Amino acid sequence: RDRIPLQIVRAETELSAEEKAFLSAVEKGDYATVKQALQEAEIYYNVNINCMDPLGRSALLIAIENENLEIMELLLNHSVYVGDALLY
Amino acid sequence: EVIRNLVKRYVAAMIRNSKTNEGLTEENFKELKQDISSFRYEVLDLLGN
Amino acid sequence: AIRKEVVGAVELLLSYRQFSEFTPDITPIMLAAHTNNYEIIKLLVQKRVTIPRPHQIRCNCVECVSSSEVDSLRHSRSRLNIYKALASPSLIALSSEDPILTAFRLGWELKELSKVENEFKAEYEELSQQCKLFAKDLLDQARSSRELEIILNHRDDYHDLAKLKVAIKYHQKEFVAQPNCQQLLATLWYDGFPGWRRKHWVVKLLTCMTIGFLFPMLSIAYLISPRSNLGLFIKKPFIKFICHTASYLTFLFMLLLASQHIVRTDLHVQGPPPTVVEWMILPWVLGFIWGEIKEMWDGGFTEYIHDWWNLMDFAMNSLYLATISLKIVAYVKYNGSRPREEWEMWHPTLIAEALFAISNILSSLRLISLFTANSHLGPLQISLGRMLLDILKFLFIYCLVLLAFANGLNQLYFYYETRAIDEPNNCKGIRCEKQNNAFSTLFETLQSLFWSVFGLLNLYVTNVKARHEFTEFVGATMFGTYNVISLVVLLNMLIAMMNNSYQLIADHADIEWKFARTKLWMSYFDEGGTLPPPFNIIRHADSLIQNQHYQEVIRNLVKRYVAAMIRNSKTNEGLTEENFKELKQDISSFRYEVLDLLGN
Amino acid sequence: GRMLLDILKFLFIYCLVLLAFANGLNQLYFYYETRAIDEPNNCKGIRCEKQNNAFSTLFETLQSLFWSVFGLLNLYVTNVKARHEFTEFVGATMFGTYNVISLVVLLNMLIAMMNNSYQLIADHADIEWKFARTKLWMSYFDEGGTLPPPFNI
Amino acid sequence: NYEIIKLLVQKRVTIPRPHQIRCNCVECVSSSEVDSLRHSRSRLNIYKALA
Ligand SMILES: O=c1c2c3nc(n2Cc2ccc(Cl)cc2)Oc2ccc(F)c(c2)OCCCCCCn3c(=O)n1CCCO
Ligand SMILES: O=c1c2c3nc(n2Cc2ccc(Cl)cc2)Oc2ccc(F)c(c2)OCCCCCCn3c(=O)n1CCCO
Ligand SMILES: [Ca+2]
Ligand SMILES: [Zn+2]
Ligand SMILES: [Zn+2]
Repeated sequence: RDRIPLQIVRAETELSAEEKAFLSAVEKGDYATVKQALQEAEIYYNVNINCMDPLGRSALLIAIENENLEIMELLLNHSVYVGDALLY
Repeated sequence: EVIRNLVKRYVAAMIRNSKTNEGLTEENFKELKQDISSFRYEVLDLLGN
Repeated sequence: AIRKEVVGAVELLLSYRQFSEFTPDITPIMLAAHTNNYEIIKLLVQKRVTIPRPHQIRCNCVECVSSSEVDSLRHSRSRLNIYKALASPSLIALSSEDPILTAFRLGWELKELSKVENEFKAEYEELSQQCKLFAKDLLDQARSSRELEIILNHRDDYHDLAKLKVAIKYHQKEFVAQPNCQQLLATLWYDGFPGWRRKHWVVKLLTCMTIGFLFPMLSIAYLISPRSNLGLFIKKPFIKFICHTASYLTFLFMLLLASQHIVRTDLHVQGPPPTVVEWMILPWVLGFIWGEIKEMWDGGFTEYIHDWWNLMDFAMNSLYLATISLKIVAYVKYNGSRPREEWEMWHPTLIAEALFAISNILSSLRLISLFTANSHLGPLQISLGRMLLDILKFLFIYCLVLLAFANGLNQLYFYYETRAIDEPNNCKGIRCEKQNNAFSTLFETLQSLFWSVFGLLNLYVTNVKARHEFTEFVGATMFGTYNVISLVVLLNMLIAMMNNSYQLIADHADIEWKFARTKLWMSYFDEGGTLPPPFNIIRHADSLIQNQHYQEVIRNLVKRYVAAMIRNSKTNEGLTEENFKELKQDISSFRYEVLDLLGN
Repeated sequence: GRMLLDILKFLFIYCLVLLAFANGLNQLYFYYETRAIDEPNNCKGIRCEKQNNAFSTLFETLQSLFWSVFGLLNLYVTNVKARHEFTEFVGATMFGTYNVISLVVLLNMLIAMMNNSYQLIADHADIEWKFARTKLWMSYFDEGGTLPPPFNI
Repeated sequence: NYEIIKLLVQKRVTIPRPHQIRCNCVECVSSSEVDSLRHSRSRLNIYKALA
């Protein structure tokens, strides 16, 4: 036994493959595909719009660091959760 | 009145001194990339369809 | 794609599963740890990986001695790579069970390896420093007091500081010199004095003098009853210090009375009985010896021999012990009286007074070990300690330059050695009124050359009798050549080296004093009931709950530290040439596709 | 003004190093104290032409150790009468050990500390002089009619 | 910033007041022994704000 194994000791939750394309489209500027995912999630229920990426960033804290004032007004006209977003 | 004038001049000079003696960093590059990206996406959307 | 930190390419290449810049031993999990990404490491550990294990130092298996003689420049490269992989903060914080106790045991044996491998000394030394800031930051990411109390009192396998004692036996000087750790202690070293916000120079100066006088009554009160309301008032870390410091000035003041006689008898008897002043000094000596012998019992002998103030106490006790026998032998052997001008040079009463005089000097110079408890005299002892590591080498050179000349002069003047009776006033050697016979033997030629450094030696000691004139010139030349080498070329170098040596210890002169005073304070905290010298001669669920409570704090601390370290990078980094090219390519491809669509 | 805030701590150490040695020598030579009439020219103590009785009492042992810093003390003051030879060696050793600690280890530190202390006050040496001279000038501006001292009565 | 501060003072705001040195009210001596690492952080924040 001259080898050292490796593993994760403090585990956390992970994201599905349907809640990842959403956050990936938010980071690039695509405006016509996010508007469709926001509408399909009101007839069927497969995505929750308050997800959190590996580093604790949600869909409204990615649009503030990349200064985009046209996706913020779209995410606010739908009901999202505004927490400590005025201090950022 | 003297105090008012002095305050005006001081504020303006201190604002001006910043824009000239500050360097760039990584935050700036990303915004330019995103600008070009969104421009591209909307133009392609209009032209292709 | 792991050296240039992109994330899409790595995933894309994983999904689709004779010249290089990398040596033939680098692996992906080993190369992703030299860089310090957190998101890339987490993608390779969710698939199964492995890192080899390095053997212990001085290992002698057949492999370690066979491979080390077939290729010796390739065997000394793999160990450095493995040790650079194992010592990264992200890997330590992601897959360890106790991230604080793993940076203690790995930053201590990366310094031993810095001595047997002379080639990579700097490298190993610098790797040993990334393991001392990690724990300090992980500690100063705390937001309350219950968290500090939980962390500093964790014992693996009662309620004393069971984790602040392990950081002192590893010499971690940044983990015990922090505001919060130095504020939790000051609320225990000042117990019973609820407020120290008083006038600096009068009231707090007088209250201690007031407490000082009460040490005998306090001691006897503790002795007769240890559970009263007057007892239990000495078991406080400050009162014990005050009493022990006060029990010493009385001893040091009951000795000046024995030097200059207040009242005594005339001095003509061989051995007189001991006087009243001497009858009361033996208790202090007996108490000191008993304390010294007791301290060696409940403590490591190796730990004992590792303190440099112990040899002083040993010498003092030996020189104090010899006097009793030397004074009783003369009291039992001799009898009668005779004048002092007819005694012998080796009389017991005369040799029993030199040691008693010498001992007072070694007993009075020990009040310099109290300078660490004050803010003004503290940082001066630590800067003086460095000056004494500079005189050794110049002393080495000086001893050879003196042993060289101590022979030539002795070989030339050993023909004209006169006697004592044929000299005025029957005095022979230096220290007379008229100095003579300074270069006869080898023992005098060593004292003359020493005394000639300060200027207390005259020039007419090189004039010889018998009218011979050629010898005196050679003697004068040999004496004059020795002065230029010692007074003009050496003392002008000590100054120029000490000046440089002082300007490198001025920095970090406050991190090394607080460690010392903390180690001082931690000695009285335990219940030992140490009286002054004179009066000194008369199961599952608990462990489960603790291990369950200790993990949440670690999780929160790790989260905060990682986030802050990621944020600090984006703000304090400059641009370079790699960035310009990507923007040019973006514009280029946009142009090409738009022209393609529009033109056709 | 800044140089005089450096000698205090070294003076503190020096006073202890001197009070330590001022006792051992006094304890050893206080048996051979002669008188004045039995000495040439009726002079007793240092400052005579032929120095004698330099380590008898505690008040003289403090002046001798001071005057021995400049070099005005001779070496034949450690030779005692009564033919005893073992004592003179201990006295000479105690006298020779005190010189290395004071003339070779301490005066080589005052220089090295004052050199560093001087190179930090060179800057902002004009902002602290003009304040002083302004505070000086502001004292005569008021009408006090202060006549010179002789006519002030 | 000068333009951001002017937008928050046109709506009504307020900053607390720190007590004098060596104060001995029941609050300053009660809170200073229940949590002593949180009571020594607020004063620095207020004094960095006021200056
Ligand atoms: O007097 C000297 C002396 C000297 N070096 C000297 N002088 C002075 C001198 C100069 C010229 C003459 Cl014709 C006679 C004496 O001067 C110099 C002249 C040039 C130098 F470069 C120098 C020293 O330094 C060289 C290293 C020092 C050697 C000292 C020997 N050296 C020396 O041992 N004595 C002692 C002799 C006792 O009688
Ligand atoms: O003469 C000396 C002396 C000395 N240290 C010396 N010497 C010169 C010497 C050397 C060898 C011999 Cl067999 C006899 C005398 O030399 C050294 C030799 C090595 C050292 F490392 C050193 C000094 O420095 C140590 C600290 C200075 C202590 C002075 C005591 N010290 C001293 O009190 N006397 C006075 C005695 C009066 O008779
Ligand atoms: Ca001891
Ligand atoms: Zn090996
Ligand atoms: Zn308060």
